[PDB]
Amino acid sequence: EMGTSVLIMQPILRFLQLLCENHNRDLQNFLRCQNNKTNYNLVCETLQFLDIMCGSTTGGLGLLGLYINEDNVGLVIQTLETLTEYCQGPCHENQTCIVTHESNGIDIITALILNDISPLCKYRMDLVLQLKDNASKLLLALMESRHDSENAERILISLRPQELVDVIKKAYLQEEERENSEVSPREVGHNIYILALQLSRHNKQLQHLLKPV
Amino acid sequence: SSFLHIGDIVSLYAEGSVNGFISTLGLVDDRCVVEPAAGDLDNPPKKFRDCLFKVCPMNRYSAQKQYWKAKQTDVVLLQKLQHAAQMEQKQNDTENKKVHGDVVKYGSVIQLLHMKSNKYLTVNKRLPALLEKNAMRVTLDATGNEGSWLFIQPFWKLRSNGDNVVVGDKVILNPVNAGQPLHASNYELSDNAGCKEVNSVNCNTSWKINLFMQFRDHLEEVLKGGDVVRLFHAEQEKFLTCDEYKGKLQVFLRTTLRQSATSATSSNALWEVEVVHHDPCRGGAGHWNGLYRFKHLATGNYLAAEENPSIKYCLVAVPHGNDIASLFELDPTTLQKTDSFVPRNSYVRLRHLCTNTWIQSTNVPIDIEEERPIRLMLGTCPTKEDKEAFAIVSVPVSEIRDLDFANDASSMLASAVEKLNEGFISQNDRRFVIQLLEDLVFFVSDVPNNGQNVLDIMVTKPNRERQKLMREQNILKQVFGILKAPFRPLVRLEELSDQKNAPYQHMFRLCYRVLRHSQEDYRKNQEHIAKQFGMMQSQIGYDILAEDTITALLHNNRKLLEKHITKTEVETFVSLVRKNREPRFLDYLSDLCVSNHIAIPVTQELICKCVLDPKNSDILIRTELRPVEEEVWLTWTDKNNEHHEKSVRQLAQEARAGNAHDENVLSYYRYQLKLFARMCLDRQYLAIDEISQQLGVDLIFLCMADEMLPFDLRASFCHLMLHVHV
Amino acid sequence: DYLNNVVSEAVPFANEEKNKLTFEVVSLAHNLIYFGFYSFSELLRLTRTLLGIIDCVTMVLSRKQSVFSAPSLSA
Amino acid sequence: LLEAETMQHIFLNNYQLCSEISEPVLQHFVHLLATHGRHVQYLDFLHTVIKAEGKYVKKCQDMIMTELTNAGDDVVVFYNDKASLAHLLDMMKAARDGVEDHSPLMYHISLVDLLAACAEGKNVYTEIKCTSLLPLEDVVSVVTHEDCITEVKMAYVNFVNHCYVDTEVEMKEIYTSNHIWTLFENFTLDMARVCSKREKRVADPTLEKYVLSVVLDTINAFFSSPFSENSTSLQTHQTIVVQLLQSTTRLLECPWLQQQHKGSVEACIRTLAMVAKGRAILLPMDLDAHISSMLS
Ligand SMILES: O=P(O)(O)O[C@@H]1[C@H](O)[C@H](O)[C@@H](OP(=O)(O)O)[C@H](OP(=O)(O)O)[C@H]1O
Repeated sequence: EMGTSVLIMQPILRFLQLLCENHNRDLQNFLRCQNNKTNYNLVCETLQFLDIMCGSTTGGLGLLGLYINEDNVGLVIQTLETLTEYCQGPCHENQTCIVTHESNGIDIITALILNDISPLCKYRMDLVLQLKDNASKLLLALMESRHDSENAERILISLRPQELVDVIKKAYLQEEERENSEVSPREVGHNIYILALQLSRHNKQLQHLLKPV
Repeated sequence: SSFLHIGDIVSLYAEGSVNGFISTLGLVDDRCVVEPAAGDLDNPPKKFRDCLFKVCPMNRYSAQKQYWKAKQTDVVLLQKLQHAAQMEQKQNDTENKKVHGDVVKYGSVIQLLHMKSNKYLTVNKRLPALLEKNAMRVTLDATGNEGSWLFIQPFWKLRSNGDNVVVGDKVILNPVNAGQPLHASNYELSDNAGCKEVNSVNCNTSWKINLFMQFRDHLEEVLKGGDVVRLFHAEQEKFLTCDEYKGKLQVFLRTTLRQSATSATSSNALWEVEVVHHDPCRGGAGHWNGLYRFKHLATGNYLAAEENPSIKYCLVAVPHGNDIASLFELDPTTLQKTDSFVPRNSYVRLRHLCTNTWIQSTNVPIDIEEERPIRLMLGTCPTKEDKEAFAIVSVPVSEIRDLDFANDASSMLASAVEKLNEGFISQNDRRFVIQLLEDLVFFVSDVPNNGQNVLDIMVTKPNRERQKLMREQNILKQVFGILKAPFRPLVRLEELSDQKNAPYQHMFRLCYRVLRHSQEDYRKNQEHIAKQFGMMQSQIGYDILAEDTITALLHNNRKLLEKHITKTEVETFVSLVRKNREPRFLDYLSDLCVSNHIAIPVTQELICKCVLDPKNSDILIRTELRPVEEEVWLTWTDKNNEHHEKSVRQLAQEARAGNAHDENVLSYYRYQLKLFARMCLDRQYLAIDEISQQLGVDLIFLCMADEMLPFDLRASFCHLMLHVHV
Repeated sequence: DYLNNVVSEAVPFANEEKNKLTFEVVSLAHNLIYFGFYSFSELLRLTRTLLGIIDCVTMVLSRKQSVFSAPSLSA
Repeated sequence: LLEAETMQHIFLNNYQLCSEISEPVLQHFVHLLATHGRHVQYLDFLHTVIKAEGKYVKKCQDMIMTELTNAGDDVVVFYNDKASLAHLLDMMKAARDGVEDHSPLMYHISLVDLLAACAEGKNVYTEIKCTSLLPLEDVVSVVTHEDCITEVKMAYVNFVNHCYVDTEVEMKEIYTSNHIWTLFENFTLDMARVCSKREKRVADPTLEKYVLSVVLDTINAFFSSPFSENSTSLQTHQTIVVQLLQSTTRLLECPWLQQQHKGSVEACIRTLAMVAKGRAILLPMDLDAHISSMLS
């Protein structure tokens, strides 16, 4: 069972997401920071919550699947969606904060996209597919209009090119899982491949790998 | 005054129930104690290096804790947890490097790492303090855990949370998890006299932090007070040594036959440099102008100069360094950076401040009585010679830590030997001895402890320093005592297999494993251990792993085999085989006969005399020919003095049918032929004559031709024919 | 005769005890040959069997001067 | 101490609670036993949770065994050394009229009973773990002593039955050693003492319970196990089997035997009979006839 304090986060996360809907830059900036004597950044707290739930470095080291379970998978997806809403618009400051945060949440997002949650996937593939889709959406939003390659460099540091090429190939070959699934694995693979092209524009190895036979 | 920073070396002085410095009882023990009688703030304890701690930042043990939990209670999961723990360790190291030099503030988390033992102080909320039941337990842990976290809090109302900690301020150390402040209780340990336990319990005790050394001064490129150094005389290429000659400690220059004088390293040559400071508890990096003292690590005496009996003044060791005589001054032998700090591994010239005389090496030996004197007298003279200069060589902290561990282990094993000699040893003491023996096994083997069985450890390359420490620090002697005392009432060799004696069995196998590991590729240790060959043989035949040590000691060692083997060893072997009538002992004799596939004339002749002597013929099976053309017959006499005679073909038939007695007799006979053949190797005519008299060419041909006999028996007969006759 | 028996049978190295006995037999043959007991014609009639043995289908090591060395007038 | 009784009563015959008892509760109880002191209430709470509604909880047994052995000399106190045995005898000599409530002797008995109960599930982990703590030598030494009360004897017999005899794996000491035979001789002596006491119009309820509950079950388990039919060492000792047979059949012959506990007694006879025919031991004519009267 989930504690009351962790439970209350879900309505708070949904409310914050609703505030920043319609790509409202004003409310996104206000949530990130305010013209107040004491400033409290909400996007960093959301990233920290995602990191702690996913295990932070422990999760990013390949143990992400163990921490994620069906009971809190919904909360994980909710926080990922909230981060995506913060990033989209696009918001330069929110994306920079999320990518370059001390908690290293971007590592958790990359592990989520790359490392499948073995326990959840074994009995519920659909939740893992949706979670991967949300993580890919967040990463795409992070580099929606980031001409600078520093964010792409950070992502590549947290994520090797070969693993994206392999993951794209598997997602294309994972279409059989679409049966009784709302989200097509091939669609998620295509989004990941678009993100891979965006990274390849900065990375030569990913560009070479993405080229077909 | 100054603000305490991360990475500083400080000493804590409690002034609550008992006034004293917190310290440890040793490196093999995990108890922290306070000794009020040891010293005070004005007069620090003589062994001050045991009271020094380093302040370190907060560290993460979550992944390490998960790995430990997994180990306590699949393979891929364990590997992933190990990788996570390693990554956490690396991250902690990087963070500690980052936050190095930061100012400590009240309410923050600080970890105290003991310098001598390199173990973090820890408070366990799941265990009670030994002497005081209500209070929780405090112990030193090398790896560290969450219990090591401590909050530094203001003992004075003037100090407030968030303020910078100032050196010399009384503070309160509160364990984060336990939440009960440390306390210097009044309970006194039974084993140690004058030492009081430190336990976690609500109290009013306060710890006065004293800055022994600043973080900036803690650099390895400079000569720092408290460092252990070696004094090497460049002109004579000798290391200064202090040791007891007849009944008094004397200082001299040891003479070494090694190719490299610097390569000659001994415990007695270790000295500790202490920089004189206004504050008794303050060390810090030294300067050329500053005064210095040198303290003998092993004995604790201080170097000084005294009236020469006849070279006006002579160097000697005095019990106390507080006297002004022990003071010394250093003079550079080369250009220096505007009288900056003394560099590490720098040549210096020593002068006596009180007398204003410079040191000098004299050829007058101190041990002229000895056939080969090795001790050369040193003296201080008013005139200075540029040639006479002593270089200071820094020693790694790891070597000092290993030496201290060796000394403490030797002391504990000596105590255990005394207990065993008394005849009674407690179960907890036995468990502690077992644990220390396992630690010694892993320490000598120089292999990381990753849960592998201690008994079966393989080392790619021996560590010569560890083996030299084992020999010099008397650890091998304590191990020999551990092996000898229990068997001679407390425990019997025949009773070893009993479940009641299982822990003693494990202790003895651990001791023999230690002996085997210590003597790999070492002539001096090989001789020292082989001096107990009789004791090793006495324990042969029981599950004590003595066979492995015996084989390793004499394996591929012609000189050791020749020196340590006499008629007495073969007498013991033949007596044992007569008692047991076991072929394996004849196999041992055969192995003794030949080393490295080459016959050893001396031991070969000794075994020739012993085995072929008219006495002991009962164990030796007899072979004859019966017309019954002629059939080979074997006659054997059992230890009961009963004589049995059976044809070789009949014996083979009985062995084929499964008769245990005949099969055992045939195996003993085969080992007899093996021993005879090894006795006749490399043209040993003395035994060849006797064996030819016993067995002829025709007899061996008949035995080897007959196919009904066992194939291995025919092979042994063919081997004997090849050696003895062909 | 023993070398002939070993060569006659297929897969001679199958029964460990027989491998030990064959080792002893070949050691005896080697020692006798280096003592010169075997004649040159006998040596050929023997090396036929030895080659057949190695043809495709209590242990002490002693090594003398390298036998696979070109004989030389002065050693 | 007052909260321990309430905690025990909360979990008392409640399987759904005992089987779901969380680790922190057991850890807290063990720490109280270690740090706070050695009290019987904690042992009773630990014992009541292992067995609920008859069924044995394998989990609670496993955690209790794992945590109890971690703490030694403060929680699991045992008297195996000669000095410890002498101290135990000195303390017991004052309990001839009955074990005093809350005394250390009762704590030791409760600890032994809890350890035996933790192994009453044919387990392979707890049994080996507790075999080392209390060797058979100490058990036989404390049980064969002349000055021994019935409580400790019953506790030790229950331990050696559940922890040593009734096990899933072979134990070398039990069968390939002359230890259990002295226990059987002591059992025969106890049966003779029961007969003599009853003949004197007197009886000890504790002694009667000990002789009618644990000893018979221990003998049955020893003589009706897969590792006993081999009789690798049982062949050497045959007289003790006949002594046990005659003692048990004589006890059965007595009319005061209440029906409830007669069955097991009879069962023992059968088991011994099954051994006798297998072992080809000599039987007395009268005893053989009496046994054969009911064999068929
Ligand atoms: O070359 P080997 O045969 O190994 O002998 C070593 C060395 O040649 C000296 O005998 C001795 O040095 P000292 O005379 O200075 O003692 C050294 O002892 P050590 O192991 O104590 O250095 C030996 O180990």
